[PDB]
Amino acid sequence: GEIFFSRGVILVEGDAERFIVPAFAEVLNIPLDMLGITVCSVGGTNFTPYVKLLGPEGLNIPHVILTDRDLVRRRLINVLDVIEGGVDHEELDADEVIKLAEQYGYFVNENTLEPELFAGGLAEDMQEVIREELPRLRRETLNALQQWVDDPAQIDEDLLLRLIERIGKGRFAQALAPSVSEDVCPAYIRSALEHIRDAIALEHHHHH
Ligand SMILES: [Mg+2]
Ligand SMILES: [Pt+2]
Repeated sequence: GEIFFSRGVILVEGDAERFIVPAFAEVLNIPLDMLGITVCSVGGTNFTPYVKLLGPEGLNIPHVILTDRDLVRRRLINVLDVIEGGVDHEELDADEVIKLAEQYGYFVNENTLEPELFAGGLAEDMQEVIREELPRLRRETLNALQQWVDDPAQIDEDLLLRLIERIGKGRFAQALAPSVSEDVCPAYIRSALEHIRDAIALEHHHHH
């Protein structure tokens, strides 16, 4: 509904990106709402129906994709067949499919979002959210958490994501969003934000 009213669309996998990506946009001084850009969670990893809607045979709306490497090869061939149809992409290896897809604003993260943020400078703020959302954690789990903060290179990823999923991925990301800053922005998110910003700004510039 908002898609039909938007100048651009940022496609993301789930609720964590749905709230974290606009928070990074604001500290990058890229004002998504003022620019008419909507963030849309596809609720999974199937981006193809949305690329069909926004591609040249659909509404022809500038859009970007943020997705996790984890089979990302097939996921990206599925959208490249739409946005670059009908060219064969079957003979490309994964890294070739990935570097082609960046041309269309589709960007892959080599990690998953929350562990990257924990290791990449948001360790202590994520601890405070977890302890506020889960205030009766057993002492063993508190000790492991303090230990990850003291050495974000040593983290139990399964347990971290277990705690975040227990809080709720969307709820957790909203509570974390006020802490994000420009210098801890993951590269794939900065790339996607700049790509969609550039496309919308180029539209305005072409009025002369
Ligand atoms: Mg992601
Ligand atoms: Pt609890």
